Amino acid sequence: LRRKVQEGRLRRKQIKFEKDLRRIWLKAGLKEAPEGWQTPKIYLR
Amino acid sequence: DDPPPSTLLKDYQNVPGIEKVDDVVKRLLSLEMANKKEMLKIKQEQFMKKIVANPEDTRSLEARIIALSVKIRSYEEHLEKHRKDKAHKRYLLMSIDQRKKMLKNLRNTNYDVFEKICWGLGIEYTFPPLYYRRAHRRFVTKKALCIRVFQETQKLKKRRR
Amino acid sequence: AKHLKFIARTVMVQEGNVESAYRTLNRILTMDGLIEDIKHRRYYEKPCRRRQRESYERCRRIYNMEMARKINFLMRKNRADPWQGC
Amino acid sequence: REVLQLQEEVKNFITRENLEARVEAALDSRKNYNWAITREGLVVRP
Amino acid sequence: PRYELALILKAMQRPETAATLKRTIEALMDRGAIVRDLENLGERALPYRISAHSQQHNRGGYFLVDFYAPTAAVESMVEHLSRDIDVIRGNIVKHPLTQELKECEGIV
Amino acid sequence: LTFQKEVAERLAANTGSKQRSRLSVMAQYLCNVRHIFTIPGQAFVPKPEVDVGVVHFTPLIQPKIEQPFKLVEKVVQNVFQFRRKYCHRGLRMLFPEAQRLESTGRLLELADIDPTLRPRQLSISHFKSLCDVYRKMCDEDPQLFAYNFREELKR
RNA sequence: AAACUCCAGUUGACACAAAAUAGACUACGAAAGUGGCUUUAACAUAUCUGAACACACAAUAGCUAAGACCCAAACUGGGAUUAGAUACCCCACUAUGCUUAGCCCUAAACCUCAACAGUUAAAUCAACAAAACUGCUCGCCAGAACACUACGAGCCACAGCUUAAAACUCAAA
Ligand SMILES: NC(=O)c1ccc[n+]([C@@H]2O[C@H](COP(=O)([O-])OP(=O)(O)OC[C@H]3O[C@@H](n4cnc5c(N)ncnc54)[C@H](O)[C@@H]3O)[C@@H](O)[C@H]2O)c1
Ligand SMILES: [K+]
Ligand SMILES: [Mg+2]
Ligand SMILES: [Mg+2]
Ligand SMILES: [Mg+2]
Ligand SMILES: [Mg+2]
Ligand SMILES: [Mg+2]
Ligand SMILES: [Mg+2]
Ligand SMILES: [Mg+2]
Ligand SMILES: [Mg+2]
Repeated sequence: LRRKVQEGRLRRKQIKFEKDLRRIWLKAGLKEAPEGWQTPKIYLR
Repeated sequence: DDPPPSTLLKDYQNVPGIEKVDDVVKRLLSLEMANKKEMLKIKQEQFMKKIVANPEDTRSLEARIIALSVKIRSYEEHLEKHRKDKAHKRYLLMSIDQRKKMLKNLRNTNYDVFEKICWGLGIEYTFPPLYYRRAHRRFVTKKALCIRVFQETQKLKKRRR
Repeated sequence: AKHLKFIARTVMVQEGNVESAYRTLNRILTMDGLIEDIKHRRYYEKPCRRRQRESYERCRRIYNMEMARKINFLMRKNRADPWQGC
Repeated sequence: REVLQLQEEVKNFITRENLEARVEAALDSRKNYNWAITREGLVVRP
Repeated sequence: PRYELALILKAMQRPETAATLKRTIEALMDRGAIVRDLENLGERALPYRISAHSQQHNRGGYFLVDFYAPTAAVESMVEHLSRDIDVIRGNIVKHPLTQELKECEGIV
Repeated sequence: LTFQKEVAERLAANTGSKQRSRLSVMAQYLCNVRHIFTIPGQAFVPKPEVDVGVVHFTPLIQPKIEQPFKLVEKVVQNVFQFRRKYCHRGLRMLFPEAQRLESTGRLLELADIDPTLRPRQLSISHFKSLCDVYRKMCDEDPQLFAYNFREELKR
């Protein structure tokens, strides 16, 4: 059960990381992400 | 480059009449028939003659830097073959740090000798980083994205103006 | 195995005294440390226990020799009282 | 002094020219490295 | 540096021993060595039975070769001594005369 | 029933738990097992140096593996003999050496089991799949179920 | 009792295992560690201090790939045993102990004494331990338990490691 909780937490961490990254380029004025940018999954092997 | 194996030992290079001896004696008194430490001594002597103003003064900071650089080269040569020698890896890393400290002192005190040492030994002096912190995955990815976002912002501003 | 036989740990019998030869061989093996080695090799002694045992034995020997030296040094005074009464 | 000692010593070294003669001479020779010590510290050669 | 080769050769007749000694010294010279001397310690019973090249030996001829060689030669020479079928056992050591006889003042 | 605390925990251990072992699978593929409460050793008149757990077993209407008991026992024992290793290292010990490498691969492919799964990370459905495939292999090989690798190592 | 009797004794051949005696020595290495023989490389720094995180190492156990397997041996079987036997004894045999290339990063990892420099005069000095102190620097600590925990963060680690709280409670510990 701790595996399910832990993997859900890792998913939420990845979502938070993506949200912050999006916040940055949205505030900078870019409507979309940098050309060719793709957020890597750093919290999953 | 190493000294040629035919070169005489440091202790048998000024003996009078050393050039009037048999070829066998020359071989016996050459680097070919000795261990690596005599070759390192010859390297140190060559560097001292090429670099320092007074080659006899082994007490100066430049002489110490030359000696430690020769030792560092020896450790690197050892570790090229002995890749799992942790003790010698530690010795190499400590020696590099000590040479950096001596180079910093030399730069602060005598800039001309510092330049001469850096040129002669092929050393590229580098300034230390200001902050020591882990570059974990999140920070690396975030910094990459920030650099990129700055680049498209610059492109967009150039297009605007 | 590769050595010559009947040289190591070999004793000759004198005038048919087999018991004396056997006891001499036992003494030789004891003072050469072979008996204690054989008896200690029957079961494995852990390195920490081995080190503790050797340290204890060495310090026991040193302490015993010092005590014996002290007793022997103080033995000289143990004689008849020269000032009996006073 | 060391250089001169080596210079005089090399005259007796084994070379490709004198290999066979020296080999035979060694075969017809014996050298003994054994000696014993006494309780008094005196060397007793064989 | 200065090295000493302790050679235990098979108990052979004089011509074969001479040939083996010549071959060994020639290998030393081919590896860059300068041979100083060759001492024959004699033929004697081995301290123990030695098995070499699918042959058992109880006797052997003991020889000493003093020489000067580059440090890289030693390893190579060892390999050669492993292949010579007439060598029971060859060992290269640093020459004991090079080792310095440090003097002491006695028991403290 | 009362057990020692560790035995009760192992009987009622979930996947991934430090106490997941043979007893966990064997009890939980047939019963609903609940470790209700633990009694400390001080409460027993001659006080033991261990705690005591109370475990309730309720037999399941539908057992989670429809295979003979001894087959499941052998499979679970061979899976858990190397508890910290990959599961395939234990599974290969079910087959003779000659067909060890090939049979383990066939078993893992037919059962659809990730070889890198450790014994403590195997659910009862993974054991169901492995037991079914092992039953098929035993039916197709009459001498397989009686193989003991230790006896083969005796020779 | 089981087991073996392709068993046992002498003799000969014969390791990828482990290194009597020396060692009653107290050495080398930053620590961990290091005690069969030979050889080659080789043991940083001529101020000192200087990091949970930077850079390099860390016994034993444990995990990936390959290999070796004498002996030992968690587990797994069998023999023998009270009256719920011996967990313990006997036999057989695994992981593992070994080598190669990578992980993991923990110890009563302890001299339970932080590094450098200095003193032996003072009242020596709570106690015990290991005589009592001084200068200077870094690290750390401010009642117990909650807690070598939860959450957050980092990690080739995935119920693992490092950092590390709060609430409720008590007059103690
Ligand atoms: N944080 C730095 O990068 C940094 C840089 C220069 C000097 N220092 C000095 O190191 C001392 C420790 O500072 P802190 O308490 O804030 O660090 P800290 O211990 O609280 O750790 C926070 C960060 O500082 C780094 N750090 C820790 N000790 C350091 C050191 N001696 N040198 C360089 N980096 C270090 C760590 O890697 C970590 O990333 C201070 O005296 C500070 O002046 C720190
Ligand atoms: K201790
Ligand atoms: Mg420092
Ligand atoms: Mg800090
Ligand atoms: Mg480790
Ligand atoms: Mg291991
Ligand atoms: Mg094994
Ligand atoms: Mg410190
Ligand atoms: Mg508190
Ligand atoms: Mg924790």
